[PDB]
Amino acid sequence: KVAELVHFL
Amino acid sequence: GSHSMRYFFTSVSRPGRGEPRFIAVGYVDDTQFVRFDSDAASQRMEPRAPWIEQEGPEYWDGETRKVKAHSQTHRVDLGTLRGYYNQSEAGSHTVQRMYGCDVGSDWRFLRGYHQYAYDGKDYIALKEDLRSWTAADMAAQTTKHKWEAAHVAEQLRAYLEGTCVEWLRRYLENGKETLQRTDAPKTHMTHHAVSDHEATLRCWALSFYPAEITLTWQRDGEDQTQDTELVETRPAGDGTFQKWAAVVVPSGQEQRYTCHVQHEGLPKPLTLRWE
Amino acid sequence: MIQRTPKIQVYSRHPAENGKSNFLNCYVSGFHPSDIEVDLLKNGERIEKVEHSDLSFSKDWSFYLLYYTEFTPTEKDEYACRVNHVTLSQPKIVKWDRDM
Repeated sequence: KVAELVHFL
Repeated sequence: GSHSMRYFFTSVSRPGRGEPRFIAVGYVDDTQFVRFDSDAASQRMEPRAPWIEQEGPEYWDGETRKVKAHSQTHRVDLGTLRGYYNQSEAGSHTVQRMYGCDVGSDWRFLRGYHQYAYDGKDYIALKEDLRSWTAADMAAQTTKHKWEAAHVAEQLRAYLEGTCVEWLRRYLENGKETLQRTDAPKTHMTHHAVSDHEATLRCWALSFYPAEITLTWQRDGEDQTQDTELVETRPAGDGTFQKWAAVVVPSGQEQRYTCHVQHEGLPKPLTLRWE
Repeated sequence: MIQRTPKIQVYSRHPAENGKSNFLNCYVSGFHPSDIEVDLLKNGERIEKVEHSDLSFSKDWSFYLLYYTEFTPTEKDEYACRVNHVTLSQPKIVKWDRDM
């Protein structure tokens, strides 16, 4: 399963 | 033995020709199980292994929604990096992301990963402790400070130890027939004359799983590393792997040479000779 | 910007036996950037029904792809892999040999 998280560089 | 789950993401900008290309691939050890392609019609995470095909709509919709969010973050990320490096809009650039977890023979957490590349060079990477970052360059320092202040690493440690290990274990269980198998190599040797006084002896290892293997040549038990031509382990296309190792032997000295095969599928390593 | 030359391996899935069905493979690896052209040839002519694996990469970030097609090898027929990339001045032609 892929991650949920979501963050930007 | 040890096991691993890995997700690989590639985003490539396309100036003057629409949205960037985005490919997601997921692996369990050396077996791929999922894919997402922004250029394919489906617009969904798709099965690439038979043991995940019957997971169901709740699994499938969820993986599609999450992978769609990954595409949008990277779509924005490309704009951010071009800015960070003071680059033109007409150039095609590459962002790569890899994440996953390693478990031991005991099936519990051993190692975590989450790293980025920009145009093939290391950008940022989560350190082994899963609390600190490694920013390879001056431009990467902004991202490093942005994530340190937002405590991003804490949220990343939670996924890599929990969900990643939990789901790796569930795929290992469901795909037991193929993932927990050990296909030992099928071996053979070939002999071809280079000249009138020399010949190549090639040692083959075929149809093996997992990919990890050691193929070596010895003359009277003494190391021949510098004189062995060794090919990169290659996929057969049926889920198994191949490798060969070859030495140039002075004709009439075939009996001095032995090929050694080391693989998880062999309880005792094989010693092969041309005779 | 980073530019890495693809390594090329042309081989069959099963050891080659004339008149018996097989798969002809072209494994491209260690390349950067990701845009690459890979053709499978039969007596110097392009094979139309050619599939490829989903783009993936190693620990060093370099890309790898497997291009494949169903084939029945013969004694007479010549097979090869034609590759084009930014690192290549001209298209690289690698001939298929049953023992490589």
